Amino acid sequence: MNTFIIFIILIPIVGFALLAVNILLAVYKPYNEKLGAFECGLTSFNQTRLAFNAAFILVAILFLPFDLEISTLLPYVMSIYLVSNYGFTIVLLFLLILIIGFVYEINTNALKINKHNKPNTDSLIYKL
Amino acid sequence: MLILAIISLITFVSMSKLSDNRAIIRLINIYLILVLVLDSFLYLLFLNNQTYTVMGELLIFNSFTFYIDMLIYFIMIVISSLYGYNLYNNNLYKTLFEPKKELIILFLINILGALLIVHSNDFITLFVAIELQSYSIYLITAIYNSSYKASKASMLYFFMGGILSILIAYSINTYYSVLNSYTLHSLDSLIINTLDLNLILIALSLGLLFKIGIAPLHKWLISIYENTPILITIYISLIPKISILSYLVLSNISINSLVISILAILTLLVGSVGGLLQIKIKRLLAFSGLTNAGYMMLLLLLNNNEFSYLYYITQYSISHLAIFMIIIFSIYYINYINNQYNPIIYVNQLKGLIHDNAYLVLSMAIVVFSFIGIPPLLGFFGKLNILMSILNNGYYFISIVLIVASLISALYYLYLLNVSIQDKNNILINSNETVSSVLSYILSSLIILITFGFIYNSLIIDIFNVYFN
Amino acid sequence: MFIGTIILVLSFLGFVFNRRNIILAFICLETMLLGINLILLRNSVLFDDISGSLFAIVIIILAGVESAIGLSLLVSYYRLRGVINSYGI
Amino acid sequence: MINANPGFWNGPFRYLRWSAHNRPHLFFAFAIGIAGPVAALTLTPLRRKYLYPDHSPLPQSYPLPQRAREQLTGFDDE
Amino acid sequence: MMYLTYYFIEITIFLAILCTIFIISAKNPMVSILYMIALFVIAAMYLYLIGLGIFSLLYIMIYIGAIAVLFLFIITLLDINSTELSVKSNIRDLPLVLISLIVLTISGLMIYSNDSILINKLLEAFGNDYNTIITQDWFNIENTTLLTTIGNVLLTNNAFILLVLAIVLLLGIIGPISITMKHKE
Amino acid sequence: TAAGISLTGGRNRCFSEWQSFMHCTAKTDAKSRAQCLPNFEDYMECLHHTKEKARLREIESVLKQKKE
Amino acid sequence: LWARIYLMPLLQAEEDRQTVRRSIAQLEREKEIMKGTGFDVDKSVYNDGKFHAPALMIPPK
Amino acid sequence: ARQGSFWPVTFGLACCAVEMMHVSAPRYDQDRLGIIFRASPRQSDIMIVAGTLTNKMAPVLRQVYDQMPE
Amino acid sequence: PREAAAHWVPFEDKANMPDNVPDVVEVGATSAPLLSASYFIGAKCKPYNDDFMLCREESQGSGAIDCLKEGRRVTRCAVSVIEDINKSCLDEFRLHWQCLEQNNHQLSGCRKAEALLNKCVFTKLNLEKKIPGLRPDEEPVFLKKDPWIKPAVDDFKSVRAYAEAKKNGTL
Amino acid sequence: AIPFEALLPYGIIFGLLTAGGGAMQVLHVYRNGGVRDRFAIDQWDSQMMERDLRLNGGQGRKQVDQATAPEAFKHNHVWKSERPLI
Amino acid sequence: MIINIVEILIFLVCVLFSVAYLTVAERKTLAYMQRRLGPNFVGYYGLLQAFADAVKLLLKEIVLPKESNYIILVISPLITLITALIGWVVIPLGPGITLGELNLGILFSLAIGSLGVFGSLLSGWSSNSKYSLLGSIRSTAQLISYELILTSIFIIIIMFVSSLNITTIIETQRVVWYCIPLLPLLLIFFIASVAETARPPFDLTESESELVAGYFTEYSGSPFVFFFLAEYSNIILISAFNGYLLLGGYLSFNYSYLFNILFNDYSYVSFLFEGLINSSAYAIKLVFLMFSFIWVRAAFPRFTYDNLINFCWIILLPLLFGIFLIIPSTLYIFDSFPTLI
Ligand SMILES: CCCCCCCCCCCCCCCCCC(=O)OC[C@H](COP(=O)(O)OCCN)OC(=O)CCCCCCCCCCCCCCCCC
Ligand SMILES: CCCCCCCCCCCC(=O)OC[C@H](COP(=O)(O)OCC[N+](C)(C)C)OC(=O)CCCCCCCCCCC
Ligand SMILES: CCCCCCCCCCCCO[C@H]1O[C@H](CO)[C@@H](O[C@H]2O[C@@H](CO)[C@H](O)[C@H](O)[C@@H]2O)[C@H](O)[C@H]1O
Repeated sequence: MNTFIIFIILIPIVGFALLAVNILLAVYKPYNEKLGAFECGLTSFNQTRLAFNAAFILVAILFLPFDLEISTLLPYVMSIYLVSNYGFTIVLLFLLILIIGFVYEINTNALKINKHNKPNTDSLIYKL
Repeated sequence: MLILAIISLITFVSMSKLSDNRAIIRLINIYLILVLVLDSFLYLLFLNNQTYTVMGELLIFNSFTFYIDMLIYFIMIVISSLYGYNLYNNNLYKTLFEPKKELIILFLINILGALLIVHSNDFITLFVAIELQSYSIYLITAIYNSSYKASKASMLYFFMGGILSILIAYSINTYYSVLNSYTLHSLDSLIINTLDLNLILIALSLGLLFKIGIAPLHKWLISIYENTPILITIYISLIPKISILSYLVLSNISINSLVISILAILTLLVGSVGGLLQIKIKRLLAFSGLTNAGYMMLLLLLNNNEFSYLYYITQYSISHLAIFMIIIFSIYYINYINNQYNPIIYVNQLKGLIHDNAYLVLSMAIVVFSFIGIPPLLGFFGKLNILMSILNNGYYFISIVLIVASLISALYYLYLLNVSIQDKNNILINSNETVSSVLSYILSSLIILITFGFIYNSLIIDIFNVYFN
Repeated sequence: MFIGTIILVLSFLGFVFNRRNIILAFICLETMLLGINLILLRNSVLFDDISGSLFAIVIIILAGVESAIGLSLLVSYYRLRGVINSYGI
Repeated sequence: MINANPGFWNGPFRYLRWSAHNRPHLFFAFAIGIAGPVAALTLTPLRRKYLYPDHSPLPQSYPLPQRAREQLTGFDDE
Repeated sequence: MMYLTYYFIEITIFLAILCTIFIISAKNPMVSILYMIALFVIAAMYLYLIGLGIFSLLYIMIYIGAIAVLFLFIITLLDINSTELSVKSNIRDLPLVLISLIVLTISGLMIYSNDSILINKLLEAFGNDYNTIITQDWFNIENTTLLTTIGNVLLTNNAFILLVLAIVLLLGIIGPISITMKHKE
Repeated sequence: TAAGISLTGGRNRCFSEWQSFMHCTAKTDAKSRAQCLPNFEDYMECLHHTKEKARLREIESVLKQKKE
Repeated sequence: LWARIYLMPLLQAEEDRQTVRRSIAQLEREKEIMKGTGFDVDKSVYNDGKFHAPALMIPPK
Repeated sequence: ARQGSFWPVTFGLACCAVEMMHVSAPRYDQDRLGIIFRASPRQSDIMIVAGTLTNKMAPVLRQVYDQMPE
Repeated sequence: PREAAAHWVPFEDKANMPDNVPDVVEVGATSAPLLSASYFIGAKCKPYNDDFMLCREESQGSGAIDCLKEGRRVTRCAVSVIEDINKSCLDEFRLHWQCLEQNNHQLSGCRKAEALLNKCVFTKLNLEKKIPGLRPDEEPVFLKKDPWIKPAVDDFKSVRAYAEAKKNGTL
Repeated sequence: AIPFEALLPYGIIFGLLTAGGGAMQVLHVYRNGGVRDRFAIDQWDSQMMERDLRLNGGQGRKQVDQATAPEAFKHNHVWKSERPLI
Repeated sequence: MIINIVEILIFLVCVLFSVAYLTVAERKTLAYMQRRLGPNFVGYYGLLQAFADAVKLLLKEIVLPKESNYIILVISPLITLITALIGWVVIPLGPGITLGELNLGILFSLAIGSLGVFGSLLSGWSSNSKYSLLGSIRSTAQLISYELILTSIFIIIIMFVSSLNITTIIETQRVVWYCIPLLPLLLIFFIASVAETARPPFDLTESESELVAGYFTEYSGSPFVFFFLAEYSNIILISAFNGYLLLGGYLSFNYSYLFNILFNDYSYVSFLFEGLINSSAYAIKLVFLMFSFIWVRAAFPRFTYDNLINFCWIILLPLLFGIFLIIPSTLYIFDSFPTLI
């Protein structure tokens, strides 16, 4: 029984203290419209999802590889002395190869949100 | 050169439009040609079968692997030519065959994984390379995302390849649990006959083999080859097979296995019988590839199999490319475009091709009779060398099965030729559009190789006897 | 050895006998990789060997990339279809 | 439009001026990332020659002598 | 007091079986993802138990922190219909499920031993009876831990696989953009 | 490549037996390779502890039934 | 590191003497557990003639 | 506690909301007495009806009121 | 070897050493005084230590049973060094290792006691501290006048003793 | 600084965390026996601390400067018998 | 284990009451910046405002709407609060004065911070509302996007000290605090801290959603108290990360001279004064960083989602992928790769 172990178990199996205090002390007599949700608002049986832009999911899909890159750099910073001037060059090559993909990401503009209703920029020409 | 190509093309494609991808493919095709021309003198390193261990002991370089790499470059050259050069300068052929922006990069990364599979000496390299192949080839199946069939195939292929990769990893980690090693060089006579080790090794072999359609796990890959675009099918039906079978031939893992014999017999029978009622072209060719994969499974039981495997894989690659190119050339004369992705599906759409293009049908006949194994063509010498090896090593029932499969497969190989040399009303009399010069030359060169390569067999054997013995 | 084989086998069965979801297929693949890594790391500890831990961290990286690619492919499938149903992959 | 790209190959120096003015977030990241490897290649030998050389290695294990055994005495029993 | 913490490996095995069953069984796939997270927690526990807390934390920050997050991210954004676990739909699987359970478990336990006779190959796998002696040496002078050694071998003895994982991560960036994004021209 | 390396960066638990076996393999040819059978048995014994487990089973059984 | 190097042999000599003591005591103990049988306890499970500590034991209780 | 944490719901409809805002301004600081105006009624204890109530707005007022916890 | 994992019960052994193995006294010093006497042990026990390690290496597996005479010599040489310290140089030694205890066994927090102890042992026992492997160009860190790294609180008794020794010319 | 009423809560935070750190320093020292804590301990220091526990009568971090050990140190040795990992 | 319980209870009490008074500090500092004063009426000088808020909330109904989920809505605050509080176990207030003196402390911090995203993820699932499920998505995107920058700064610091022991990372800064060589990284880490805490100017989805009927945290009662505690504890913990990475943690001027003047031998008064000085330094740094959070809330307007994602992924990460190359190069040029400990 170390203080670390005591704390990390005690926080979860005690965190419901004020939860129970609130459940026992506080009123609970619901209405229909107190179980409701808004000022106005409704939706028929149309669908279960909304159409979303690609960047919304691409940021999450690209979080995985860049996070794995930055987490794969942890062995290097914990081995930096032992891999002296060899692993340094190796991790630099690693970072350059992974910067090429970041360059691709920037040049494609993959996290940009595009706008449909463009403003009209075409001249007004009158057939005489 | 491949990594230089990848790191160059990523930048150059990011900083380029979609109007430039065809020219990019042309550029990298010429790059691969220059590499295969100028750097191919490295064969002299492998004189008297000198073998080298590189990157610690993570890679192995010998004549076998150098040859497979030259072959994969040749295949990539042809497949890139099909994307970089328009067959006809019409709106139709600018709607059917357009390269997508990232396709060339994914092709080169898949080629990298292929070569790091064949060059692998440690299982960590093998697994990293298997995954680099399979992820890239998922994305290649999926890049034509405006196709329902292709997306569906992408996802099926992801899941099945994932499961088989789980199997490969289980095999590898069990091998490590037993021997505390990831290297097959750790094995010798004593370790094989002292430890029972065949379950692990055949589990690895089957996890690798079911990834190329070995029965009873063939239907999924045949559906994937059917449902993908034609110019994607031509790649995804060939290069993984070369890579994995070359690894399994270089690694002597299944020298007298009963399970591999049984499953190879099953592959032969299925790949011969199931192709008889196929009405579609790509499924027929998929079952053809299945039975050829069976013929090449047979030489995983030999321990001296380099010549037979290299001859057969080279001739099968040439024949595969030639037949897919003939089906690609036949689209100008078919009377009904089926899809934007598979413009030709059914074999009866080739009816009457001899009256529109007769020499295309001559090419088809040459390739069909090489598949059947008719002399003096190249498939005959392939089958002959395989039979030589398997009868020298004592597989006498498998030989009769091989003959019977060679005979049953000829029916669905001849379906194509038969319908092609049939008569048709509404023939072609004139056309002002001409097919490409480069692709015509490539197809003609493949056909001439199939037809006249037997002249050099003596020379090839004399070179093999110096570089592989 | 036991926990990993158990997780692997149950994940494989929950992949094979899944008539419900595609998310369950993804989950079963990830849990299969987990089970392999746990057997691998137990052997790494018993032998006092680093190759197992190296292979394990490599599997972590590769499984992350696998998840990213798989959930991009699912998103393409959903681009075209709009609903990922009980069946049909 | 107002300050569009002039192209690197239609002039490097003008392009880099344009980048510093209109794309600093990329230009100065490029500079930071490029100045490390190049300095590592070019300045390190000057440092070894004129400032101080590289340090001598740390032991990393028991330095087992590369010799044959020698007969000793002292601190024997009794 | 001594043996109160003895069966903490067996408890993790039990909890893992439970969480896998709940993954297969949960009605909403969000709950299946949460039970997968709980299984990762159990695995991280077991890894601490056998002396690999570095891998426990790596798992917590990678699997739960990114992969499970992405799973939740996609099920929050995509319509993934589900058929509930039923007896009219899934009870047909019980014979093959049981046959495969027995066969696969027994083969997975037999595959690890080198003994020739087949029944003994399982009996050695269940031969976990005798304890390991942990003696102390004084030869390791440095403070090298598991992460330090992983870095050392990965950046010196195994630099090639790192510089190939770089291209794997490049795929992880370049594929999803090719598949999800539509390039204008 | 990473063979024979510990979790702490040094020699593993069963290095010496492996190194003896590999010395004997370097001495030998494929026809004289059967001389290296005891060395490989030692390496595998260090790995998996089968013979020691059987020995302790015998000891325990003598402590088990010959007393009760 | 050099302090720890100059202290290694002392501590390892201590550990080696205690290893010898316990490895021999365990054999003399198993001799008295295996009195009236032909079981050779000193027969090593390793074919080399090297000294091997037990590496496994019966649990205490 | 009910006094010193006095959280009304943001129901300003008309020109009395100007005076509410001035009660949040520096001269009269509502926050000195514990007052924080909360957007959603689920977090609120008070409803200050500051503005005319139109017949097109009364259902909304009653919905906001009924959404308030006791 | 690895550290224990997931459960482990200590167990002792009440058996005595065999009689063909002569008896040898143990060293009996704890962590800190031994860290303080490490360099003086290395100055005197170099041949015996390296002979112990060479006979271990030459044995190739049987070092525990083949190296007992050699390890006994190592133990006796270390005991002699620490007996000489206690007989002659105990106050400075105690300053040094108490200073080590209040720090984290960092020798950088103990230089003022280290100087007195090194002077004492070099004059009385003729053993000097030397960090090998260096060049003539490199400065040993225990002789630096103004280091970057200093203790949070320099030890009180050591400061008073250093001051008195500088006022009495012992340093 | 002018607004003391705004700095009073910061002063309470400061005082609480300061007093917490001080009391924790005192409790750590009481736990150790008049010696500051050890930190960043590796395998070597753990094994040396166990050895110290063998040379003192289980008295924690108490140090001994004598040149010969008691004769209990010869029979006080601990080997650890570990559960089988599964 | 008696004194272990005592130490834990002291630490818990001080941390939680610091949070409760950081709420008042926020309000009063923002006020005096805005030429007002408040809260000053609900205790003497406003020192019971947070406890009044808590006691009110703990007597309110725990209404859960019709088409919502009971369990998720109720435990998401609690999971968020647990993860916020167990990150304090590794925070040192002295040389080794910690609850958890883990040699993998940085990774514990960086891994327990990885779990704070699940609160915002699961909040959206506690209703049958399709737009809150998108607000969930936007918030989670922000959090996972700035996690990379925090982790990158962690690794850039660990390039200087090859250890994951927080006390060692602090004790290496007796020479120089790492805010001096890496002053821009201090700005970047503070910016990413404000963005991870979802605090203004990065309060998009809270601001977004109070407009709409949904997409924010419409909790009542005890969930609401737990969320406030989580927020105002994660603020102090991310400022703690700032502290022990860049601002030296508990370090100050060298007080050896002063202690040798005041004392003659180690006593418990000596140790208490050492601890008070060290934790005083740590606390004044935390106070400054919390004041900076409040200042930034007072000064600037708000971002949009596009501007924010663009900020992150196109301005900040390029600089850091460059710094990954420049720091090891600077260590190679001068032969200064750091040793373990
Ligand atoms: C990947 C998805 C994730 C799920 C993975 C599940 C766990 C993996 C299980 C193991 C790996 C799968 C292996 C695939 C099957 C093919 C294995 C194989 O072919 O190896 C067989 C091999 C012998 O074959 P071979 O070397 O070719 O011939 C020479 C013979 N001297 O080697 C052998 O001789 C095998 C040894 C024979 C013992 C087989 C054990 C079966 C025992 C089952 C008994 C069950 C009890 C009775 C029935 C219960 C039903 C109620
Ligand atoms: C190599 C590119 C392959 C691409 C496909 C084209 C086939 C080229 C065949 C040359 C092989 C060689 O000449 O080599 C013989 C090889 C081994 O020799 P090597 O180590 O590879 O040295 C070759 C050095 N080169 C690269 C400079 C040439 O033995 C074999 O088993 C080859 C079996 C293949 C049989 C197919 C014959 C096709 C007919 C050839 C009509 C000209
Ligand atoms: C954590 C301790 C446990 C008990 C929980 C305590 C809950 C109390 C939380 C209060 C924290 C401060 O949070 C609060 O700050 C100020 C208070 O003026 C509010 O701000 C409100 O007041 C005005 C000031 O006139 C602002 O301009 C702003 O437009 C808003 O109307 C914030 O909208 C709210 O976030």
